[PDB]
Amino acid sequence: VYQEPTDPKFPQQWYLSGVTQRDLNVKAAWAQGYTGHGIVVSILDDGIEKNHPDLAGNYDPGASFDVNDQDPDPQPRYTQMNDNRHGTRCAGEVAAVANNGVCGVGVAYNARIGGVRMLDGEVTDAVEARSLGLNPNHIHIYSASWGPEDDGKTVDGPARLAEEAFFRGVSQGRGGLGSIFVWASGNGGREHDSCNCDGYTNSIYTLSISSATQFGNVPWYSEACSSTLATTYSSGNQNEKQIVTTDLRQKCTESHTGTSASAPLAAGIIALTLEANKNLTWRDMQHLVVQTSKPAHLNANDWATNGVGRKVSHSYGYGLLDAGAMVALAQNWTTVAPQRKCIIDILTEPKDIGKRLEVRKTVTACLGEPNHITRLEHAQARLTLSYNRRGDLAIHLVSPMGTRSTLLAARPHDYSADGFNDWAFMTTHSWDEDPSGEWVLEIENTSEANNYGTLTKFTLVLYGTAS
Amino acid sequence: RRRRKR
Ligand SMILES: [Ca+2]
Ligand SMILES: [Ca+2]
Ligand SMILES: [Ca+2]
Ligand SMILES: [Cl-]
Ligand code: NA
Ligand code: NA
Ligand code: NA
Repeated sequence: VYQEPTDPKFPQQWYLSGVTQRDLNVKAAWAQGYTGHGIVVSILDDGIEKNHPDLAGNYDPGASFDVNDQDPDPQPRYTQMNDNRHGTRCAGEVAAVANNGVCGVGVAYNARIGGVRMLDGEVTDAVEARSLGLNPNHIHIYSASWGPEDDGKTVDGPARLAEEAFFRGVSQGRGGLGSIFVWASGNGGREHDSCNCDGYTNSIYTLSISSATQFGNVPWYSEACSSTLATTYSSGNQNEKQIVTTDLRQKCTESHTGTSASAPLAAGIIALTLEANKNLTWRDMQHLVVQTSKPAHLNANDWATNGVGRKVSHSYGYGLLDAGAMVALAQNWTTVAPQRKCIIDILTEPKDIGKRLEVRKTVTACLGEPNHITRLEHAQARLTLSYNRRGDLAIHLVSPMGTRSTLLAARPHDYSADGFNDWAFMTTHSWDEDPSGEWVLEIENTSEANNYGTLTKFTLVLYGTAS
Repeated sequence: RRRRKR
């Protein structure tokens, strides 16, 4: 019979297990025999305390580098305010050592863990590319709890070198099966930020992860958008418990918070899943998340049922990760067919937006051709438009099966007159639907002001298979 | 105003 860990703070790790069912069902994976042995995870952040008493036994120098100072040692820089504690807190969530009388345990407490020191300095395109592309035939899973500013007025994503690093990773990384990139969806809730305005979370090559509070609510910092895939627990109000992990200066903390704590927990659960089937591709892993995640008892006002009967929300994606279900379904999973891509240029002429614009188009989804798609994965609406105040726009897209995705909600702080320049808004909400038929795009002015602009390009890009 | 934030 499985014996659960004896670490002193393990009883406070409410999100791992318990009899209440408000947990990620991690103990059920442990009891099936999966604890992370043989899997390598790298934390891309401000450094990792490699000599920490709850990390030293799992530390892997092959998964580590210091891009800020150009050396192999990722030790954080010590300061009076402990500014560089962030990466060490994230690492302990994944792979803190078990049964050693220190702090708590990681989700994958027998995995190997490294860190890339890259946030303690100016974060250029080259700095990002060198970190995402580190040792891609040794590191299996990359975790990133950082991104563009969450001020509610920024539109930004990976530049050329960083985008090239994503494509190289999913194509040639992990022996051709593809690197796994896990991303925190953002902390911009108080600013009414949208995570579709962040190109890292909006990318098809990352698994974007949101947060839920202990009592099952949408936290104050949460950002809603259609590109989010799933959810893990994190912090909420001061009556709700928080995350337990390793802290700087060889300490233990019980107050790790925010979107930053959600992505590491997802990375650990994905590490358990890879141990259960090391042949899973980067796309296999997203299929498993979609099928096994759990909406039950997460509170939101926008839960909707999509074309294949699955519940989906802009705050939570397909719901909470379920580690026991992930490892069980992985063991006999059949690899998906190669990915197809069908490009449909919608507009014949530019269209004035005015107060409201609706664009309807019936598509065949490349019928008769080698890239015919009957089983959708991701879909993008790539839009070029001008407008006088960007944050007054709201944008929706409806699939032929009737699923309505919010591509952009109103952003009160976004005063920009710069519009969108071929920006690829992405939705996960129509996964496994047939994309043949009528699609509808809606753009509307949500304010009483007399705003003006023009839509000049709309490309619908479909990804998926025909089996 | 950093390009990227924790
Ligand atoms: Ca160093
Ligand atoms: Ca421990
Ligand atoms: Ca954001
Ligand atoms: Cl592509
Ligand atoms: Na490949
Ligand atoms: Na993503
Ligand atoms: Na149809």
